[PDB]
Amino acid sequence: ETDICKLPKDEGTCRDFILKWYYDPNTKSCARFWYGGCGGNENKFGSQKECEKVCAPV
Repeated sequence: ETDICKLPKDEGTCRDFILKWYYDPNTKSCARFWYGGCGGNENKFGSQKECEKVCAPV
């Protein structure tokens, strides 16, 4: 599906931490990660449900 969903998990930098979700193409599912608030990429969603809608196969 879109190549944003295949970007690596990127915890980024800064210390304004928010728990986000990213799509893991190796499990074909979304997982949690901590984002520091700076320096991330777009494989980054506020909820598992939104990550799954955008990126999951099914």
